[PDB]
Amino acid sequence: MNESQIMQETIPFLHLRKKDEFGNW
Amino acid sequence: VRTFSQQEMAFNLLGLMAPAIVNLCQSDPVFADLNGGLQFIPDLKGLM
Repeated sequence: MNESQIMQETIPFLHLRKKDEFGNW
Repeated sequence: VRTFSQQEMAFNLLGLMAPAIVNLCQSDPVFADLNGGLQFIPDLKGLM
């Protein structure tokens, strides 16, 4: 819900994604 | 969760029309979720 408050290695150049409960890829 | 009357929505909109926000817009585009928090009811169409 609020990532910004709570939190204030590698990703592949080619990746798939999935949708969050809050339609996020 | 909450649904609105038109007069309410107009109010809310006229809100973004107010000088405070208007100046925000002049420096930066404004997002403004005026959804009744339905952002949490998933498969809303199914529920309905």
